[PDB]
Amino acid sequence: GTGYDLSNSVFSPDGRNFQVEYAVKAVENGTTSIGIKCNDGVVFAVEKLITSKLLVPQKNVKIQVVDRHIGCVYSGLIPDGRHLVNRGREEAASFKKLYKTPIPIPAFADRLGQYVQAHTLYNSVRPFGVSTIFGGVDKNGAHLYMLEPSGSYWGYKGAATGKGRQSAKAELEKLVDHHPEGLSAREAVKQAAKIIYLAHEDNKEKDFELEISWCSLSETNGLHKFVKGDLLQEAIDFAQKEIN
Amino acid sequence: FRNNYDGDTVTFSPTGRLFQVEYALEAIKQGSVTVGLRSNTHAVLVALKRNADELSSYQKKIIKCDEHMGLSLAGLAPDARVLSNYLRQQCNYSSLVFNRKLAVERAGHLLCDKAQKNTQSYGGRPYGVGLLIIGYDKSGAHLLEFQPSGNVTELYGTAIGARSQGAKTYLERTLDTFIKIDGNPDELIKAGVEAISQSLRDESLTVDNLSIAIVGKDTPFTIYDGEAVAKYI
Amino acid sequence: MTDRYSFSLTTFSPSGKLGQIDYALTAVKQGVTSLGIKATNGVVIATEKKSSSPLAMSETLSKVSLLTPDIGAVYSGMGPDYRVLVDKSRKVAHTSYKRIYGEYPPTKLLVSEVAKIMQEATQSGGVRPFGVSLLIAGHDEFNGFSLYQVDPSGSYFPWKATAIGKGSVAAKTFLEKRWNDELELEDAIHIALLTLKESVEGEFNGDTIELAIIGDENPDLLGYTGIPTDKGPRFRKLTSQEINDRLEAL
Amino acid sequence: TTTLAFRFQGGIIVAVDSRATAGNWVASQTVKKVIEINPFLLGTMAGGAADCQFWETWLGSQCRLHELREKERISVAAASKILSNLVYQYKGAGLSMGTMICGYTRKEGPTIYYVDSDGTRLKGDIFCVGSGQTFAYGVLDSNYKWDLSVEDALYLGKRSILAAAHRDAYSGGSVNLYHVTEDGWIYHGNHDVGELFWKVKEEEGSFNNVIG
Amino acid sequence: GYDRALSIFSPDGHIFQVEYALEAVKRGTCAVGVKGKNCVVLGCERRSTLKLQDTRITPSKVSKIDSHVVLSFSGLNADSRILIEKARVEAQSHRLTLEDPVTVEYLTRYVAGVQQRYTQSGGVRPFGVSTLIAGFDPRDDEPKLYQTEPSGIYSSWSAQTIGRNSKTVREFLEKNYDRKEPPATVEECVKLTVRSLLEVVQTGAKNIEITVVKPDSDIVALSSEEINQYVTQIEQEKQEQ
Amino acid sequence: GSRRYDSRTTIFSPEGRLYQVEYALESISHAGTAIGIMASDGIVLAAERKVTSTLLEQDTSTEKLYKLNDKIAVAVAGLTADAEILINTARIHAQNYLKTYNEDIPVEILVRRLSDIKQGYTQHGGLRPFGVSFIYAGYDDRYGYQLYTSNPSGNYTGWKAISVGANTSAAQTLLQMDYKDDMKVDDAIELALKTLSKTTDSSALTYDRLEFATIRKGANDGEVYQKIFKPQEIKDILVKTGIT
Amino acid sequence: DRGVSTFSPEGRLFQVEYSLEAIKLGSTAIGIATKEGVVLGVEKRATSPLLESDSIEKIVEIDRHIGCAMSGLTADARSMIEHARTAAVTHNLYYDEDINVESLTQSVCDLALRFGEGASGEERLMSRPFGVALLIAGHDADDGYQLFHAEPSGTFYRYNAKAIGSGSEGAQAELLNEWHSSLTLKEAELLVLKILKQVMEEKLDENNAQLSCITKQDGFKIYDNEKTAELIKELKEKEAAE
Amino acid sequence: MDIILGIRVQDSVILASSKAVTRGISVLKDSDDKTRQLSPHTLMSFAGEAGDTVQFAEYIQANIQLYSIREDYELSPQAVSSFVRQELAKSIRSRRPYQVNVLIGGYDKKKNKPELYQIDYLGTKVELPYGAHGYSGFYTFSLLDHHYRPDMTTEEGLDLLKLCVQELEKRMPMDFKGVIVKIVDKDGIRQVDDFQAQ
Ligand SMILES: */C1=C\C(=O)NCCCC[C@H](NC(=O)[C@@H](NC(=O)N[C@H](C(=O)O)C(C)C)C(C)C)C(=O)N[C@H]1C(C)C
Repeated sequence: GTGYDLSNSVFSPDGRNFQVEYAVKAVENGTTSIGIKCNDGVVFAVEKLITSKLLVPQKNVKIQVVDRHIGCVYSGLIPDGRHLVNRGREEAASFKKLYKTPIPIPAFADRLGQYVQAHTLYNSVRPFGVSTIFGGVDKNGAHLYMLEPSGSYWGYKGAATGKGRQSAKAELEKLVDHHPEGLSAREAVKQAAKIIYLAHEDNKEKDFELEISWCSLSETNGLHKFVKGDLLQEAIDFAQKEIN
Repeated sequence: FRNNYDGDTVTFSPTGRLFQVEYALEAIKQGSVTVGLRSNTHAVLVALKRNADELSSYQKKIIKCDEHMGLSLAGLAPDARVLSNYLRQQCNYSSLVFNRKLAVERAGHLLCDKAQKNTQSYGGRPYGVGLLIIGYDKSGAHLLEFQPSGNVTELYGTAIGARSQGAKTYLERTLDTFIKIDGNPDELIKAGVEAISQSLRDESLTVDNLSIAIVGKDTPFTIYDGEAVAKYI
Repeated sequence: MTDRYSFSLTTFSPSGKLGQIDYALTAVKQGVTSLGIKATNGVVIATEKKSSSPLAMSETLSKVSLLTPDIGAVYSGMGPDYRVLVDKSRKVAHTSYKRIYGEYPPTKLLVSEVAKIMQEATQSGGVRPFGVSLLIAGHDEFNGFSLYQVDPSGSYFPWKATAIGKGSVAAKTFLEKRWNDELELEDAIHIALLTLKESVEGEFNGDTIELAIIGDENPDLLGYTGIPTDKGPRFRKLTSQEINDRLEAL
Repeated sequence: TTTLAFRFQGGIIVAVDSRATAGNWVASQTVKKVIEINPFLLGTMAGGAADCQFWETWLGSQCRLHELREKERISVAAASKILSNLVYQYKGAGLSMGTMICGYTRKEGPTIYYVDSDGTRLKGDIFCVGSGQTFAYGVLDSNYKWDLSVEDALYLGKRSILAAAHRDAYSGGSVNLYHVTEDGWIYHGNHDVGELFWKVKEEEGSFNNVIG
Repeated sequence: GYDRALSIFSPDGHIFQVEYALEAVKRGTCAVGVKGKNCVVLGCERRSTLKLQDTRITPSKVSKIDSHVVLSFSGLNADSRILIEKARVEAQSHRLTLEDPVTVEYLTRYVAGVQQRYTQSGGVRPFGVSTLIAGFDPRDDEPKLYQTEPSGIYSSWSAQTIGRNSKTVREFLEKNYDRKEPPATVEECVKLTVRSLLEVVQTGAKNIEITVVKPDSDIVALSSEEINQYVTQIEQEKQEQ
Repeated sequence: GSRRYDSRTTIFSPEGRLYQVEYALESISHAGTAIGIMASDGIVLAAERKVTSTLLEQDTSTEKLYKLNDKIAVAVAGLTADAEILINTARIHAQNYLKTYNEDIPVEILVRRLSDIKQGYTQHGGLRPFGVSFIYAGYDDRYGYQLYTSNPSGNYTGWKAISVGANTSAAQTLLQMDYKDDMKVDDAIELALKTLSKTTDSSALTYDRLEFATIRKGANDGEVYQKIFKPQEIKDILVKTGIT
Repeated sequence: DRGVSTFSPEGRLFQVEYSLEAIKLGSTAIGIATKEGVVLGVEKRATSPLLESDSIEKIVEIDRHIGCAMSGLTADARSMIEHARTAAVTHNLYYDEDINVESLTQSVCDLALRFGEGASGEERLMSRPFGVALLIAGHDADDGYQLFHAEPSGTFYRYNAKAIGSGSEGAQAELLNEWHSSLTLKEAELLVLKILKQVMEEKLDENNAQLSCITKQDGFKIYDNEKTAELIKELKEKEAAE
Repeated sequence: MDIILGIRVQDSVILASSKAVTRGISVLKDSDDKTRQLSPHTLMSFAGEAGDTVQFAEYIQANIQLYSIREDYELSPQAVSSFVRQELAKSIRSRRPYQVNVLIGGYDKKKNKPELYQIDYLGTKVELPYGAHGYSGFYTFSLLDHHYRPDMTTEEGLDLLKLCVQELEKRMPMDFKGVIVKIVDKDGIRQVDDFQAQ
C-alpha cells in the first residue's frame, strides 16, 4: 500500500525510510558549508545569509567547537544542529573524564553517529534535520567528517553540504586533483573562502557573510580556532578576486 | 498533502517542513505588533497592548527577567510566561552559582535549545510565542528575536506581530540613525515609537495602549505604562 | 524513544475473533511438519531439518530441544520465536521451580509455564503473539510420560499422539490409524518415521530428520557417579547414524 | 514553661507564662504561648518553640481550609486530631511539643484536648503542661470547682501561673489570660509576674515566705 | 504507561465519551428515590431478560456506604462496584480522621469527584454509572437525597429517578409530589415510590425492591410481601374508578 | 507517534456500549457450552469439550472445569489461556483470605474479586478484556450452596440454573422449562446432561466430549465435597441418565 | 487521531478552542465591579422542578476577600476552586498576609495549559483542558476591587464588568452601555439582576438566579434568597416605572 | 505498664482496664477508656507506646467496620483476631513497629460462645480463659489459676475480677486509678459503670 512515509521507523516496501529522506530535504534547502582537510588539520567555512541589514554583523556565529580540538558546522535546521553539538559535548566530556585523553576525532564521529542513527529507530522521534561537517586533530593526524540525518558518515578529504553543495563538491574535487601532495592550513583557509563564494551563486539573491575556522597542528597547536581579522580579510580578498 | 504531515511535530513533510512548528509561528503573526531596537548604550522595546472589550484591561506584552534583561512577547501569553520564567531562572542560576550576569547571547542559546526540544519528541508541542529580548551585559546592549522554531537571532532592531513588516522596513531604513543614539534614552525611545506606529492601522497608540521598556549602561531594565509613556505619544 | 506501545496489539474483532492469534496459527500452518507419539514406556518427537541452503550446516541448529533432563520440545512455525521460547522455558524451569523445590518441574507445569508466557504475548502492550506451536514431551515420577501441544493463543492440551505444521491433517489421520494404547517406544519411533516420510519431499535420512525421545534414564549420560538417587536424563536425541539404522527396517 | 486550661461553668480558662530559655539563659520574657487558631480556637504552646508555633500556625491553615470546604466551623475534636495525626507522622523524629487545643462549638460545648509530640491525644477538663505544670496543678487542683465565676476562674488561673512562675526557674515573664465562650475567646490581658507577684502577695497574704 | 486522552473535546464542545457514558445509564434498570418528612426511600427495578436467578446471593441495587447512608445506581454494574468501594473506604477514613461520620452531602461530593476525575485523566474511560445517594447527616433528622452522573456533576432532589424510562417516572413524580406536603409517612412515602415504579415496571412484584432509610442509621429493605402488598393496595386505587 | 495503532480497547460506543466487552462476548458465544444447576443438596457443573479427537488424551485433560478452592470450582467458556491467568489469581486470593482470617474465603467474596479484575481491563489500561465467562459453583457456611456467573464485562450475578458459551438461549429456555426449587442433586445432574444433549452442535453427547463436577455434602460425613468426574465416571452417569 | 495539544493551521489549539465552545453552552454568569464592591450573579438553571435549586453552587468563596462565579462544565471547576483556595490560604501561611486577587487568578490560570499525552516541558498530567471559565472577584489593598475572567486558554483579563455563559454576547453588549465608573453597589446589583432576566429563558426569580458580592468591609457574601427576592421586586418596579 | 485484664466466663468475656494516664511525673487523666469496639460483639483493649496505642486500635477498627459494611456481616471474633495478629506481625518487621499489646474479647454469634484472645506487639496470639498484658499478669494469673471455673456466671466473673483488682492495688507500685470494666456477650458490649464499689 502507501503511507510508508508518515512514521519515522517504517521501512517502505523497497527498504527505505522516507522520514529520513524527507529530513535530507530540510538539509539541502539549508545554507552551504564545507570542510577541507589540509595536511595537518582541517578548515571549516560556512555561508551566512544576510536576511537584512538588521542582523548585527559578525554576531550570529554558526561554527561550533566541541571540547577544545573539534569543530562542527552544519547545514539545515540550526536548532537540530546545536542539539547535536550539545550531545557531542557531553559525549566528549564523558569520554575524557574516564580515559583522560581528549576524545579522538574518529571515536567522536561514531559517538555522534550512533546518536543520530538512534533517531531513525523509533516513531516517537524525528530524525535530525542537519548534515554535519566536523573534525579536528588528534593523536594521529587530522580528520574531516560528514554526518547525514540517516546517521551515516565517512572520512572525507573535502566535504560540502547544503544549497550550493554541488558547486562546492565540484571545486573541492578540483583541489584534490591539483594537490596530490596536500594543501596547507593557510592555503585551505583561502581555498575555502573561494569555494564558499562560488557556491553562493545558487543563492546569489541574498547577500552573505563568510565564516571560517580551522584546527591546525602547526597553525593553532591542534586547537580549534576561528579565523579572524587580517588572515580572514586576506581570504575574503583571495576569493573576491577569483570570483571575477 | 499538508493534511498528512501536520498531526504532530515528530513528522517531516515530503519537502522537509515541520508544519506543527509553522502553525505555531502563525500564532505569532496573529499577535499584536511589538518593536525592539538598540543603540550602543541602550536597548528598547515598544509594544502594542491589545484589549478584549472596552471594559477589559490591555494585556501586558513586556516581561522583566533580571535587572539587566527583559523581553516582549507576541502570541500565546501563557507560553511567554513559561519561557520568560525559565529565562529568569537561568539568570538567577548564573548569579547564585557564578556571581555572573547571564550574557544576552547565552540567554538566547538557552531559549533556542529549550524550544528545539519541543520539536523532535512525541507528545510535545512547539511554543506559540515570539520574543524580543533586550539586555545590557559585559559586551554592551543587545537585541534578540526568538522564534518557536528555535531560531534566535541578534539584530540592531526588529518587530514581530501583525503588520510588523511596517515597522521592520522603517527600522531597516532608519538603521544608521538609531544605532548611534547613545547617551540618550528618550531619543532611542522616540525612534522606537515611530517604528511601531509604522505598523498601526486600526487605531493610534494611546496611553493605556502603549508599552515601553528600556535597559542600558546605567539603566536597569524598566517598563513604562500609562501616564509614564504619555510623554511619547 | 520509550516503548509508547502500552496498548494491546491483539484485540477482539466484531466477529469475536482475535486476529493476531489467528494469523499466528496461520504462520504455524505454513511451518515444517513435526509430530509427537506417546508409547507405554516413552515418548518420541520429531520434525524435518529443512536445510535452507546446502551450504548451511543443519546440525548447528536444533528444532528439538532439551528443556529439562526429562522434558524435550519441538515446534512448527517461526524458528526464531521458538528459539527464545526455549531459553525462556529453560530459565522459568529453574526460577519458578527447581530453585524452590530443588527438583525439576513436572511436564504439565513447565508446559503450563510456557503457555502463560505465550498467553501474555497475546494481551501485553506493544507485542505480537508467538508464531509457533510447541510439542513438549516429558516424564515425571507422579505423572509418567506425557505429550502436550501449546498454541500461540496460550492454550495447551495432552495428546496420545499428534502433529502440527504443513501436512498435519494428513499425518494426524495416519496416526489415528497406527496408534494403540500398547505401543512400546521402538514402535512409536517406527510409526514416527513412517508418519514423517509422507510429509518429506526430497531426502529422508538421519541428516534431514531430527528426532529425540523421552525414555529410560541414561546414567551413562549423567557425567558423574557416586550418587544412588541420580540415575541420568530420560531425554535423548537420536544421532544421524541411529536414525538411518532404523530407516532400513522401515 | 507553664500552660494550663480548665473547663468550668463559665466555659474555659486558659493561661500561660511567657518565658523562653536556652539552658539557664532566659532568651525572652515576651513570648506568646497562646496561638489564636481562629476566633474560636486556641492552642497552648509548651515544648520546643518553633515546633509548636510552626505546627500550630499550620493547623490554623488546615482549619481554615476545612471551613472553606465544608462551609462550617471545624470541630475542636477534629482540629486536635489534625495536629495529633500530623505530629504522629513525625514520631521518633525529634519534634517536641506538649499542647492544648481548646474551643467552643455549639456541638461539643467547651472542649480541651491535650496533644503532645508523642502522639498522645487526650480530652479533659483540666490540663497543666510544661516544666511548671506540677506547680500550677498544686494551686489549681485544690481550688477548682465547676462553679467558679468567670471572674474567680480567671483569677485561679492567673494565680496558678503565678505559682509556677515563682517556683519554676523556666517559667515566668508574664501571664496571658483567655476566656473561652461560644462567641469565641476573649483576651484578658498580659500580667507581668514582676508586678503581679507583689500585688498578690500583699493583697492575698500568701507567699508569706518571701521577704518584701 | 497507557495515558491516551480518551475523553476530549469535539468541535461542538462536547465530550462524547462522557455523553456515551450517560447512554449507558439510560440503558440501565430504573432507580428512584423520594424523600418524605422523616425518611427517604429508594426503589429499583429488576431486569427480566433472564429469570432463574438466585436473588439471595445476586448483588442488590441499593448499597450501604455507611450505617446512615445508602447509594443506588443506574448503569454498568461492574463500574458501580468501583464507586461503591471508594465511597465505603472514604466513609471510614472520614470517621477515622474527623471522628464523625460523613454527611450525605459530603459522601456525594466525594463520589462525584471520583467520576469527574475519570473524565479528564489519561488512559481511562468515565463511569457508565449515575447514582442516588440518600440518608441522614449525623445527629440530624432532615432527610437527604442527591444524584450524581458521569460528568461529575451532582445536586439534591426532593425526589428523582435515573435509568430507563426515568423520563416517564420523573413526570409521574413531578405531578404527584408536593414539596409543600412531602409524604409525611414512611408508608405513604413507600407507596409513592412503588406507584412511580409501576408506571414503568409493568407488573413486577418480584421486579421491584424497596429500601427505607430513617434517622440514626435505621436502614431496612422490604421483602416481596411487604412490597407485593403495596402493589396490591395500589391496583385497587385504579379499579375503584 | 504510536496513537496511530491504538485500538482504544476501553471506550464507549455512541450507544454507551463497550465494544471489546461486546466482541469478547461474541467470542464466548462460540465456546463449548457450560451449565450450572443448583439443587437443595448440592450443585452441578457440566460442560461440553470443544474440539476433540481419537488421539486427544482425555484422562489428562481439563479445559472447562477448574478447582479453585476446596469448596469452590469454576466452569469456563472462552479463551482457556485467558481463563487460567484469572483462575490462578483466584486460587491465590482464596489462600490469602485464609492466611489473613484463618477462615475459608466466602464464595461471593472470591467471585467479586475476580469480577473486579476483569472490570479493570474494561476501564483503563488500553489492553483487551479476558475472553472468558465463569460459572462459579461453591459452598460456604453463610449462604450454603451458591451459583454465580461472571463475564468479560466484570459484572456477576447469582442463579438457580445457568449456562454460558454457545446456544445459551436454547439451554436457558430448556432449563427454565424444567427446573424446580425442590430439585435434588441427582435431578439436577440429569437436567444438566439432558440440556446439553439437546443443545450440542454435535451428533451425539458422548462422555469423551464432556466434563462433569458436583459439590455435595456427603451425609455420612457432614462436610461438603467436590467431585470432578473422571472419564469413566461420566461414561457411567451418561448411561444411567438414559443417554447411554 | 490527532494530538490533544495540536495546533490548527491558524495558530490555535484545537482542544482549547473546542473547550471555549462547551462554555458558550454554559449557564449565564455576570460580574460588575464598582468602587463600592464587586457583584457576582449567576443563572441556577434547574433541569426539573424536583431539583432543589439551592443545591446549585455556581458562586463559591476562595477566601474571605476573594470569590468567584463559574460557567460551562462546572464539575471541572472543583479541582480549580480547591487549587485557588489552597493557594490563597498557603500564601497567607508563608507570608502572613492575604493573597493579591491578581496572583490568585494567575495561579489558577497556570493549571489551565497543564494537559496533554506527553508534553515536553514538565509533567502535565490532565488529559484535556478545563471545560469551564471563571469570574474571579475580590479585593486587596494594592488594586482595590477587581474582577477577573479566567479561561481554559490559560489567559485572563480584568473587566469592569463581564458576562460569560449562554447569554453573554448580548449581555456583554448591554454592560458596554450600562457600566460607568461611578456605579454604586446597589446599582450594579439591579443591573446584574436585570441583564440576567433578559438573557434567561426562565422567568428570573430568587430561585433560579443568585447574587453575591465582595466588599472590603464584610468580604465575600452570598445573598440569601429573601435578600435577592426584594432586590428583584425592586427591579421590577423601577422598570415598570418607565 | 497500664492494666489490661481479660477473663472469659461461661457466657461472656469481661475486660478490665486501668483508667490512669500518667506522663512522667504527673497523672494527666483518671478516666481513660483503653478500649475500641471493633463490631457489635467484639471489643479490644489495648496498652503500649504513647502514639502507637490508639493509632493502631482505630486503624484496626476502621478496617473491621469496612468489612462489616462490604459484607453486611460481622466477622467472627476468631477471624477478627487473626486479622489483628497479621497486622502486628507485619508491623514487627517494619521500619517503625507498633508497640501495642491487646486483648480481644468477643461473642461468636454463630458458635454461641464467648472468646478471649491475647496478642502482643510481636504478633504472638493465644486464646485463653483469662489473660493480661504487662505486669498485671504476675499478680493475677495465680489468683485466676486458683479461683477460676469455666461455667462461672458473668457475676461470678466480675467478683473474680474484683478479687484481681484488689490484689493489684495492694501489691502494685503504681496508682492506676481503678479500672473500667466491660462485658461482651450474645447481646453485645456493655460497661459496668458501678465497679468503683461493686
Ligand atoms: C517552655 C519550656 C519547656 O517546656 N521546656 C524547656 C525546654 C526549652 C525549649 C524552648 N526553648 C526554645 O525553643 C529555644 N530554642 C531552641 O531550643 N532551639 C533548638 C536549638 O537551637 O538547638 C532547636 C533544635 C529547637 C528558644 C531560644 C526559642 C522553650 O523555651 N520552651 C518554653 C515555651 C514553649 C516558649
